[PDB]
Amino acid sequence: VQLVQSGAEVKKPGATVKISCKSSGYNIKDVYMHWVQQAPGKGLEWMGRIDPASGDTKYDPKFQVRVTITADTSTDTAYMELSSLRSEDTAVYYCATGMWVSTGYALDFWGQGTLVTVSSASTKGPSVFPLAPSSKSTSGGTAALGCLVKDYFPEPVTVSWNSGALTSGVHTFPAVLQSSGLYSLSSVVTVPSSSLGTQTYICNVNHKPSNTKVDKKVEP
Amino acid sequence: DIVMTQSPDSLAVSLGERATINCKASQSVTNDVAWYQQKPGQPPKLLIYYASNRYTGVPDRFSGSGSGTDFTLTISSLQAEDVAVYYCQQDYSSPYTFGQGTKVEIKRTVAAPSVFIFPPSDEQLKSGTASVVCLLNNFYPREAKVQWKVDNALQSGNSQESVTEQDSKDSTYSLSSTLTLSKADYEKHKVYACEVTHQGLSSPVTKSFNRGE
Repeated sequence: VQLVQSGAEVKKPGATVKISCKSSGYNIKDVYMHWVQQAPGKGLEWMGRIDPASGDTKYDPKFQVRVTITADTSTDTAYMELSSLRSEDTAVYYCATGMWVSTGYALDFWGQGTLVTVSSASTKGPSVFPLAPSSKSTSGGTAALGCLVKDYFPEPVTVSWNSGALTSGVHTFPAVLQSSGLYSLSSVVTVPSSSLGTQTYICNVNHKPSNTKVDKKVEP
Repeated sequence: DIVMTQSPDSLAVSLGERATINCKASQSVTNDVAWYQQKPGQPPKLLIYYASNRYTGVPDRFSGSGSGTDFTLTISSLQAEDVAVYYCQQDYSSPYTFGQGTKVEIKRTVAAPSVFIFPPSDEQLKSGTASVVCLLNNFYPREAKVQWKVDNALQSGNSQESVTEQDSKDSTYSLSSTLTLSKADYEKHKVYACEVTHQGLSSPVTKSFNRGE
């Protein structure tokens, strides 16, 4: 039994999207399908349900106007369509369902999530700049280094250090959207300062959407 | 159009303590309520349905109660894997509204951050903008204040923050603030300092550099 949703999308404002969600393992037409929205770092919010047997939908007023949910029993997949896209529609969209509850419309089964981003921004790889302290003396025996990963779009990026060799003490921060319309984050790592720069700390950044692997040797 | 208000908004309990979230419905809702658990990245999980029925597989720690307008979820003895956001949901009527969620987090001894400051790379100054970066890593609790000052002048609209999820081993948080300004502004001014205020600090810690050193 699984719900598999369609892939992340990047959409201009005023466009329309149709996310799908396909069901293996059970009879779609015997149960309800619900879609739910989760705005970046906000709560879940119920959009609407559909009865695949009937075609009968109910919505939340918030969402009635601009969202249409439909279901195709021939492919056992349920679709969700927002029209008139808008930056605030950027959120993860979930199909969900209940069929082993045995007493209620509570949802025991959910999809991966499907990320919709609405932006006028164009696809663009990141520029990478090293974060090291001024000098040098420095700490001890403890210093922080890092990587400013700035001006890229869309998400996501993969940061790593020393091609994976270094994982302890490393924190890569939740990306942040700037007024550019572009994303900027940074990755940092705590290290022992006596060991610096005996060891080099390279920092590998990967932005698949713009085919971009880049690399910074970081040094104070 | 039924509104599910849950409280607290954030709960911090020691490993093995009890955890009480509860939920208030705007309108009598009978037994028709579920709770869910969500973790970063993952889709949600159903824990209780019909106000007090464990979905099979969910362990005994979790139990729900109440009927009508006042409902509660209990976690007998919190464990490492129970850190998540906890949501309340009504299936009584027309729009099946969720609550806003309660963040449940491991209580830890207090710890102040270690503050570090980074000047901009010459590599970036070529493009004509300067990002100064202040990093407070490994602190608890999350509540932290951070002010930028350029030559003693409180900066206001020109910086942005980001915060990690609580750490698996440490149970701690790290935060970075980034001050953006132009190459001109950066080259005219001289002292760049971030100043950090936090429970574990007995009074604010300033980290600062002067451009020309």
